[PDB]
This record gives sequence, C-alpha cells and structure tokens, in this order.
Amino acid sequence: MTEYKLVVVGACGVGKSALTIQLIQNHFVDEYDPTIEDSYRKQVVIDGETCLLDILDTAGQEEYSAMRDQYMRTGEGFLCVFAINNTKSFEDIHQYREQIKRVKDSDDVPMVLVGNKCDLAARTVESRQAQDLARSYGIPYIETSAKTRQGVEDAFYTLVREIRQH
Amino acid sequence: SVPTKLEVVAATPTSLLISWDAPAVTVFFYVITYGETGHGVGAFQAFKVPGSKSTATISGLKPGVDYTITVYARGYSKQGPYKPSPISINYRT
Ligand SMILES: Nc1nc2c(ncn2[C@@H]2O[C@H](COP(=O)(O)OP(=O)(O)OP(O)(O)=S)[C@@H](O)[C@H]2O)c(=O)[nH]1
Ligand SMILES: [Mg+2]
Repeated sequence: MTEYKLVVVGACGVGKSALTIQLIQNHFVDEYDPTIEDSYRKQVVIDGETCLLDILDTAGQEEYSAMRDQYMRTGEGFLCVFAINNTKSFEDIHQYREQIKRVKDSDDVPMVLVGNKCDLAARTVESRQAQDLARSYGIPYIETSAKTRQGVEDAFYTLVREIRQH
Repeated sequence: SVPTKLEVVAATPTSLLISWDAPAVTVFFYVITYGETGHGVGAFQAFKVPGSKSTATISGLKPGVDYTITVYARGYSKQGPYKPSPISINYRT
C-alpha cells in the first residue's frame, strides 16, 4: 500500500495543527498549543485508490536549517499554509518555497498554497493576491477553515493528486 | 505560568517592545501572540523568537486599541515535551 509523505509548513499560529487534526481526527482544536513536532499516519481512499498519509505537522517559523532541511528532504508534498488575517504569514510563503526548492534542487515540487481561517470576518490578505501568487508558482490555491472544515479534505487530497501527477 | 513578569517596556502607536523573565530550564523557543482583547478563536497573530531571547517587538498594531499579548514557552526535558502554561497581559485602549 502506497505511502505519501506530506509536510505542512507555514508561520506560527496559522492553523497547520488544526488543519491536520481536522483531517485525521475530524475535530476542531480551539486551544492554541504551539507545536514542536507531530507526526500522523492515516489510511484513506482518494479517488478510489487506497493509500497511507504520513503527515508531518511542523513548527512554524523554524529557526534552525538543520531541522528544516531534514523534513524538506523527505517530504514528497508540501502544504504551504498562511492565515488570511496575517499578512506577514502570506509574505513568508515565498521563503518556505525557496527553502524547499533549495533542498530539493528543483522548481517542480508538489505543493499547494493554503489560505486558512476563511471563517474570519476581518481579513487582511485578499483572495486575488493569493490566487496571483499561486498562479506565478504554478500550483493550486485552496481557501480553508479548520473551524468549519471548508476545504480541508480538498487541500490534502489535492496535494496527493499533485504528487500522483508529477 | 512559566515565563514570568511579562511587561511592556517601550511603546509607539503601532508597536510594542515586551520583556519577560526566562525560567530555570532551557527553552527551545518562545511564541508571542497578540490580538484584540476578547478576540474569538483564531483572531490573533503570532511569531516565534529563540529561547535565548527575553524580549520581542510587535509591529502593525492599530493605534489606541486594547490588545491581549501572550507568551508561550516550549522545549524538551527528560520528562518529555515541556509545555507550560503561557502568561498574558493587556495593553492600550
Ligand atoms: N477561527 C479560526 N481559528 C482557527 C483556524 N485554524 C486554527 N485556528 C486557531 O488558531 C490557533 C492556532 O492554530 P494551530 O493549528 O495550533 O497553529 P499552528 O500553525 O499549528 O501553530 P504552530 O504549531 O506552528 S506555533 C488555535 O487557537 C486554533 O484554534 C481556523 O480556520 N479558524
Ligand atoms: Mg501546530
């Protein structure tokens, strides 16, 4: 049975953990517990093909490249996550992508741009901006909320689809 | 609980310099969070600073708004993950 190694990266507090737990446990974690490192494994069926999701939920804004380089080398696919009420997290995406490209030595790494917390009223990053960014990278953009489950399955399963179509 | 004596030591209308006291044990990093007092789940911003720091600068605040500022500490011990309760203050109105 085929295994997919997915890594969820992005700045602090954007919802990387909430997204992953929502996918794995079908529950919203409303408590903020800054992550060190969390690994999850779950058997699912995607587009009729059965597979194992091996998901690494990383610490936001990792300070040490020796840590970061490990999971960027082993990951087959990357959810690059920002929060739509956090402009900084949006701009940070560029660095995460650059880092991944550098460790992989490639421009085409399976990746999905994820804008989380779409349930929030007061938004500071517009869809247009994120659509444009995604476009320029040549990857999908998925608006999500880990609170409501909007787009959660879409994000991860699309990432799997991108690895399959590499 | 575990970083103590969180305080604002310098302010501008858009920015804060905060300071705290490190605990006895080694810390991997601190996460600082800020949002408006009484914000709903997820309505905050967050960044990280190394465990060797005991201050941080928060930017892009709205002038004259009341904020809740929270500092979390994380690391590893032989007891396992070090996950102490955070400490918070409110500042500005
Ligand atoms: N309203 C709302 N709140 C959310 C959403 N996703 C996460 N949150 C909240 O935001 C906070 C941060 O979530 P979390 O998933 O821990 O961030 P993270 O990216 O894992 O953080 P880190 O581990 O890198 S420091 C939590 O309080 C969580 O409940 C969302 O879609 N909507
Ligand atoms: Mg987390």
